[PDB]
This record gives sequence, structure tokens and C-alpha cells, in this order.
Amino acid sequence: QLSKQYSSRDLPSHTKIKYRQTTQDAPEEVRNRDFRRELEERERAAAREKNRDRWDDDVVFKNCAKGVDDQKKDKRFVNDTLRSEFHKKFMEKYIK
Amino acid sequence: TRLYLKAEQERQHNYLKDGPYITAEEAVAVYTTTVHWLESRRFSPIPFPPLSYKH
Amino acid sequence: YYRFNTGPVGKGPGCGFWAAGWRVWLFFMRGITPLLERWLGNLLARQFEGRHSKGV
Amino acid sequence: PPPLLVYKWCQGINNLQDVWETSEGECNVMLESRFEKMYEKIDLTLLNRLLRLIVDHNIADYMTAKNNVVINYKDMNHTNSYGIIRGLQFASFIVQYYGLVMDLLVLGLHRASEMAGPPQMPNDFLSFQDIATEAAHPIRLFCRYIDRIHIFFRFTADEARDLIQRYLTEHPDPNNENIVGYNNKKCWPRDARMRLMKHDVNLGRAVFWDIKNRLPRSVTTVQWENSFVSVYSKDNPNLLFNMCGFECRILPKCRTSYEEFTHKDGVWNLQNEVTKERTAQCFLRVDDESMQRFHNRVRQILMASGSTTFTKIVNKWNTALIGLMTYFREAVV
Amino acid sequence: EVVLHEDKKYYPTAEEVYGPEVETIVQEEDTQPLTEPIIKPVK
Amino acid sequence: IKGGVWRNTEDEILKAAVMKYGKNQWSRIASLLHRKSAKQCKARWYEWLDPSIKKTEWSREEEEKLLHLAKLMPTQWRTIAPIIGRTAAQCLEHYEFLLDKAAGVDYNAEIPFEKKPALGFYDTSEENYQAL
Amino acid sequence: QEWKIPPCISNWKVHINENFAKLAEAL
Ligand SMILES: O=P(O)(O)O[C@H]1[C@H](OP(=O)(O)O)[C@@H](OP(=O)(O)O)[C@H](OP(=O)(O)O)[C@@H](OP(=O)(O)O)[C@H]1OP(=O)(O)O
Repeated sequence: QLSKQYSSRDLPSHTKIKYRQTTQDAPEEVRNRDFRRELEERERAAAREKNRDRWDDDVVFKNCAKGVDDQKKDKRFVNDTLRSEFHKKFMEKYIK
Repeated sequence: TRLYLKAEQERQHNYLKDGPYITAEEAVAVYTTTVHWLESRRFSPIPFPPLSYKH
Repeated sequence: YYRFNTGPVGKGPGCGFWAAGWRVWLFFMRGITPLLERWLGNLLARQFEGRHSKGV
Repeated sequence: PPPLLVYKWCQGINNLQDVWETSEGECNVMLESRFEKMYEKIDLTLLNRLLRLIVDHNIADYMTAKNNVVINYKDMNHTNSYGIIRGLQFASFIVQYYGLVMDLLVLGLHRASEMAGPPQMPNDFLSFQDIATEAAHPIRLFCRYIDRIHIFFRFTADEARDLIQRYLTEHPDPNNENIVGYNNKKCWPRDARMRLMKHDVNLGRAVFWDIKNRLPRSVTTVQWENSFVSVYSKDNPNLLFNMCGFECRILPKCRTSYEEFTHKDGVWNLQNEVTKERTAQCFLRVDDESMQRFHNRVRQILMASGSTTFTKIVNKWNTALIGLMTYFREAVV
Repeated sequence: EVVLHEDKKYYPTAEEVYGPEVETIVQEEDTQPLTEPIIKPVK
Repeated sequence: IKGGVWRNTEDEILKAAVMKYGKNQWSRIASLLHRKSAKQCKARWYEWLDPSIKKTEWSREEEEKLLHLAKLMPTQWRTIAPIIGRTAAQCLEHYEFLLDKAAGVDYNAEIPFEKKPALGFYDTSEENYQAL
Repeated sequence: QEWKIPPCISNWKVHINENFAKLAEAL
């Protein structure tokens, strides 16, 4: 009991299947590969790259800005929606 | 609105827990400085409005 | 109309030279046909088979 | 009115003593900034003692005790024990007075007294009892509009060098190894090497840094991000700044003005009060954030009205549009 | 001593909690901006 | 015009209403009373009628604590009041008191859908049942 | 007994630092 109804979505599209090619990374290559060596050497390379990369005679106050070097608050990622630094910035920006 | 009031409640609670940020000696510096200014400026204090005040 | 009404001939009503306009509707129809077949097909099918119950 | 303030500010600059003369290496510095969080960081306990210096202790205790109340939105309730409430009727006076205090911090008492002058013969907005009071100090013009700071500096070469040497002193980071030591060729003459492009930034950052160090962080602060700096020196003809809604440029005729010319009223002529001469030109431009506000105002008219009558919308438009035009006028064109 | 609410740490440094041996890196954004292909075609 | 003095009738009815409806619905409670609004009902609950509020004399410790704190944070009553555990208006009155004294047929026809029980190793043939 | 669950009957459906003393007495 199959209905003669249709729908736009259903119609043919992409009837061909893109098989992976040899340089894309066909399974043939994969089977032969020694992944572990490749993974190690890539890792080493990455590490190396990283290494390469790296008067007023009168006032109330003596210098406040002495050792204040920013701090890694934007390097910390926090899994807490209200104490993420992203949230702080958002809250700072949009409320007055 | 709700977020802002949350972080607000946070900042109030942290201001009570962590105490006044102005420290102390600083605050004395402010109060003293203001005093000197108003001194050299002959500023007389503003009194309380009397019962009979024509304005 | 510009080219046709070039000389003595004026702005008057009489220019026949449809071929162009006629083409245009035919191209339209070439494409719209399959659409109407699919849409009218569904219309008929709903009419006779019934609106599908499930809304599945 | 605010735009008239802009005019007092421009002609105030142009009337300063020898203001545009770069002959000896003089350097002018315009600095604009905000106090960042100011309202929010006012301390009630301190604010009470500060008001006790002004008005009868009762008035002070009323004003203060008012800023301590409960904020409610639907479900939420909390107490505000720290930040000042803006929406109070008299909150204005608190803001301006506290701002007076922090001004006394920034300018320093000696200079500030010099500006307000003797209480027996106070001065106007911009002027001093004497010329020697102008030349007496680097700070020249100081304008504070609510929480915004507009400052204009005049430096002799020595004073500037000193400032640069102090900033470039304990302010290294030190960091920036790649930037700090950059190699170049000392074999050649200066002109055949790293010219002068950023060297102008130094004086600027030294300024902004010097200002910041006069404001204790717990009181208020100033963020380089929101601030802006401009510098006038033999390398830089143009002097840019932003007051209120107006973006202002100033080009002297003592610099390279080349062909002297008039133009639409968008060009102001800055006329020396002494010599009745037109010594420079100020160009006006409508600032970005302003345009943004207007655009959000139109968008407010479209969005907020789906129901309202068509005659009503046109009223909304007209009101906003004269709101822009009466205010900006010349700068619009 | 005193810390303004401007800073006030909550939570230990990212690195500290895990320990030294592991490397902790926060990737935000990305690289190889999208027009690039993961799996590049043959030619 | 709505403002005025609180009445025992309005106050008891406020007790009952708060009991029934709950703390977060004020507009519903203001609906029953006359000459009073929702804000006034809420603040009247949390200021005075609330049973968690402590109505009694102040012990010596509470006076020490109140005086010390009031000298610590002048004029801030809504900050101090929770610390001592009393109402702001109350600790105010007590403070001025301390300075004052100090100086259709698919059913009924045919068995809707029928599953005859499956049949298992025993005889169900014989069985039938009686009428009502 | 442990897995008795408190009924979720619906309601819809503080400390201080001593630095305040040092400050206030200072002022
Ligand atoms: O001169 P006609 O033979 O009477 O042609 C007219 C006319 O053409 P011209 O004015 O260029 O001579 C109209 O032009 P406008 O009046 O609009 O300027 C044109 O209108 P369109 O510009 O919309 O083509 C109008 O058509 P219609 O009456 O639908 O506007 C069209 O005559 P037809 O109606 O005979 O096309």
C-alpha cells in the first residue's frame, strides 16, 4: 500500500558516490602505512616549530603599575558559564 | 538583564567578602587632599534648608 | 519597437514581430512543465488518495 | 551647549601661547579617555566622609543611605552595598563632586588651584590669570564632561624627553625580544636607515602612562583600549581629537597649509583673539558612535512599530531627524 | 594584602591541575581556514 | 491615595493569602485587598509580618554587634540588618533608642479486536461460563 | 530508605571582612 505522494526534498541529487582517490587517501595506502613513525615525526616537527617560535612633586601615589603583567586569565579556559572570561567580556560589553 | 544582575550580585558579595579595595592609607590621602582643596577655596558648607526659606 | 519604428513609421499600434516574445514563454513553459506535473500530481493524489494521515 | 563647548575648546587651543611653534622641537599632546568604571567603584563609606566635607551631616547621611537599597527584577532581589545608583534624582551631584575629587588627583592641587585661580577673582572656562601661569607647567587645557577626560599638553623638548625616559624605564615588560633589539645598519647616516614613524607613539604612551599612574586602581582606572591619543610635532601637522559627539581635526596655517582656501561652513576658522587673524582651521566630522546611535534610532522606529499609525511614524522620523540636524548641523555636510 | 574584584582568581591555573607531564593547550579559533580541503582532490 | 495605615483585617488576610498562594505571586494577593498595591503587600510581608522576623528585646550581644557595625559602615542599614539578623527599620529604631537613652459497533456489537487465547497441553473445549 | 526522594514541592509551580573596621576607624 504505497502512496503516490511525493516531496521536493526527496528527488534525486548527488546520485554519484565520490570514491576516495589515491592522493585523497584511498584505503590501499592506509593499510600499507606505518602510522606510528609518521605520527612521531610530525609531532617532533611541530615541537621544533614551537621552539623556533619561542616634577609632579605632589601626588597621592607611588607607582601602582609595578609588576602587573596582565595575567593568564585569557589563557585559562573555564568550564563554568558564568565565570568564563568570555562571559565576563560579554557581560562587560553589553550592560552599560 | 538576568546575567547582569547575576554578575552584579557576585560583585557585591565579593566586595563584602574581600573588603574595601581602596585599602586605607590611600583613602586617607583622598580625604586629606580634598580637605586641602576646599580649604584654599574658602568654600563654606551647605547648611540644611531651614523651615523658613524664601526660595 | 525602436528599430521597427524607425523612419516614416510612427508610434502607432501596429507592429507584428512576435517571434521573440513567443520564444520567451516557451522557455518558461519548458521548465515550469515538470514543476506543474509534480505539483498537480500531488494535488490529484491528495484529492484521490487522501491527505496523508500521519504527518509522520 | 555642548557644540559651543567644542568651539570654546578649539579657539581655546588656538589662543594658547606659541601653541603651534615647532621651531625648538616643541610637542603637543591631545589625550582623551574615560574613567572606565567610576560609578560602580565609588565606595559608600568613603562617599559619606566626602559628603560630610560639603553639606550638613544629615544631608550626607540621607544621600549615602539612599544608595544602599534593594534592587529587584521579577524573581531577583539583592542589596547594593558598594556601587552608586545612577537613577537617583540627586545622583548627578554625587557624580560631579566625586569627579571633582579625582580631578584634584589628576591635575594636582598646585596646578588645579592655578586653573580655578584665586576664589576672589575666579577664571572662566579656559584662561589663566597670566601668561606665565600658562607656561608654568605642561598641563594646559583640562576639560571634563561627566566621566570623560579631555586633556591638552604642551611640552618643551626637555620635559618630553624626561617623560619618555621614565616610561621607557621601568616600563619594558620587558618582553618583546624580537621588537626591542631589532638590528639595523649603523654604518650609514640616519636618513639611510629606520626613519621616524612610530617614534611619535613613545611620547604618547608616556603621556597616557603618566596620567594613569596618578589614579589608584582601586579608585578608578583608565584603559588604553578605550582611550585615544593624538600628537602634534614637526613630523605631524594634523591634530585630531574627539569631544562630545564631534570628531575634530585642526590644521594650522603655520604648518603646510599650501593654498589658503575657504569651503562650506563645515570648516571653522580659528581666529587669534589678540591679532584678529585666522591662524588655523578646524574640520568637523560626525563621530562614528553618533552615526551608530542615529541608525539604531531609525531601526528603533521601524522595529518597535508594527501596529502604530503611519502619521505616527512620520512624527517619529521627524523628531529623530531634527534631533540629529539641529545638533550637528555643519558637521553633517 | 588585597585583591580587587578586577582579578580575584577562581580555579587553579589550567596547567597546575593536570600536572606537568601532560601538555594542555587551548585551541580557540582554528587554522587552515575553511576554503581549504580536508582530503584534497586528485588532479 | 491608596497609601494608609495597616489594619488587622488587611494584615490577617495578608497572612492567609501568603499562606495559600505563595511568596512570589504578589499581584494575586494585592487583588484581594482593597486600598493596597502589590509592592506594598510584598514590602509589608518582608518588613514586618514575616514570621522569620525577630520581634523581641535586643540581647547584650546584639547591641554590641549593632553598635560596632554601625560605627563600621555608617548609615548602611540594609547591609547591617542581615548581619545581626534583624529588620532594617527595627535596628534603626533600636539604634536611635540607644543614642536616645544613652543621653460505533466496534464496541457493543462485535468484540473490538479479538485474541482468542492460545491453546496449551490441556482441554479448553469443555469450558463455558454463566450469565449475569 | 536512602533513595527516599524529598518531594520537589515547588516554590514556583552571609559573612563580612574585618578590613572594613580598619578602614572605617582610619577615616
Ligand atoms: O507610444 P505607444 O505606442 O502608445 O506606447 C505606449 C507608451 O510608449 P511611449 O510613451 O514610450 O510612446 C508608454 O510609455 P509611458 O507612457 O509609460 O512613458 C508605454 O508604457 P511603459 O513605459 O510602461 O511601456 C505604454 O504601455 P502601457 O500603456 O501599458 O504603459 C505603451 O503602450 P502599450 O500600453 O500599447 O504598451
